[PDB]
Formats: sequence, structure tokens, C-alpha cells
Amino acid sequence: MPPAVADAKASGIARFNAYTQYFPEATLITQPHATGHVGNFFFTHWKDGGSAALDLDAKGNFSVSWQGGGYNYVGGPGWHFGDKNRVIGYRFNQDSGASYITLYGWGYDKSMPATDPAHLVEYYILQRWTYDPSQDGIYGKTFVSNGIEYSTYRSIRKVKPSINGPTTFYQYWSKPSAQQELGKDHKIIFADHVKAWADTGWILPDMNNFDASDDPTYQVLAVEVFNPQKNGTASGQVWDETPR
Ligand SMILES: O[C@@H]1[C@@H](O)[C@H](O[C@@H]2CO[C@@H](O)[C@H](O)[C@H]2O)OC[C@H]1O
Repeated sequence: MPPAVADAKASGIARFNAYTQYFPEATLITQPHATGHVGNFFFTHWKDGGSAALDLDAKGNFSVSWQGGGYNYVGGPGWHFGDKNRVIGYRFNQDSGASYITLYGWGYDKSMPATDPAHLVEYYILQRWTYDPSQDGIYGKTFVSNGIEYSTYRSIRKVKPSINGPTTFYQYWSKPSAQQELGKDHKIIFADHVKAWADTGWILPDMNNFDASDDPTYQVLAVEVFNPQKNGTASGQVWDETPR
């Protein structure tokens, strides 16, 4: 078995009802809520309605195809856990106009009180977008990572779905000053974004645990659509290029 699959199994990822299985080759995911592995690649896939399909191969090539409608979908491939030193590489090939093409993940500290919205955090490092989340959050700071300027925001989700079920939680955002181009390799140096959030006191709770009720504290390269007004597709390839 691929090593991340073996590691996830040996740490009890099957405890989650929504975790499907290891698929050795490539699979199409269309259900409302699923996680799993295709090859060594973890995936998440979640929507509150509508129709959206994640096609993922064992080399990390993927496509999300969505149908127009009033719903929210987010999904994509990566890792069953966040690592603050990971360097995510990707190339995005096609984008009909997703709401976000974004690094996407969660942290969760079961020992923190749920009255503190920092006990559970959904985080985003946008790369392409047709919805601007700045309007929903407070500004943190601007910084440079891999030669480009990102700006941070913190928003709150009040009684909303999460990896721990309905919860009030913070979202941390990092948005670059320009859309990232298709057809070229890009890097997300995750440590720079973790650092930038921490620089304004926005601490990520633990990103390497299966303590939440519904899903791991995963980290993926995701396509998200909010109320898409047309059918669309978005496709790319993700990998780990962390210096090791
Ligand atoms: O893994 C799933 C999460 O992806 C989901 O989180 C919602 C996804 O859309 C985002 O815009 C929302 O802020 C967030 O509530 O929660 C359920 C979980 O199983």
C-alpha cells in the first residue's frame, strides 16, 4: 500500500463513517460527503446539495465538474493532515470559473473551549477565485511568499457544517494580489501563511489529528463553488514538493 494510506490506516482513519476506502487506481466521487485515498492521495468531497463530481487519479491529476444550481461544494486531493512545513506544488490546467481554487484544510484542538472560535479553524490559501472573501472578514496583514504578495483575513462561521459537525469556528484566509495563471507550476509555501496568520494572533489549532467527529484535519488543493450560475469544470495536478 502507498505510505500515506498505510499511515492513515495505522492511525485509525477508518474511525470516520465518511471515510470510504483506498482506491488503487482512480475513482469518481459524486456522493454528498466522502473522504478516502486514491493512490497515495487523500481526498475530501462535500456539498450541501446540487451535483458535483471529483475525478481523481493515483498521480494527483484531478477534475471537478459542477452543475449550475444553488448549493455549495468543496473538494479535492492532498493529505489526511496538515503539516506546517509542507510546500504544496500544483499546476492548474482549466477553470470555467470556480468560486475558489485554493489550498483548503482544517485545524482542531479538542482541549480548547468551543466558545472560542479558534478551537476549530477552516483555512484557505486562494490561488484563483470568482468570489472575494475579503468582504466577510477582518484584515490581518500583507506579506510576500514565493515572490508574490498575499493578504490575510479572518472571518467567522456561526453554527455551520464542519469536520466536527455544526460549530461556530473561525476561517483564516490568504489571498494573493493577482489571480494565479493556468498552465504554469506554482508553489504554496504553507509555513509562510501559518506564520502570517500567527503574526496577527491567529493561531491554527492542531492540524494532525483524527479527534473531530466527522473528518480528519485534512489539507487539500480544492475547487469550491457557491451557487454556480452555469455548469463548469476545473482541472489540475497537485503534489508535495517539500524540501526533504
Ligand atoms: O469536510 C466537510 C467540510 O468541507 C465542510 O465545511 C464547509 C465547506 O464549505 C465551506 O464554505 C464552509 O465554510 C464549511 O462549513 O463541513 C463538513 C465537513 O464534513
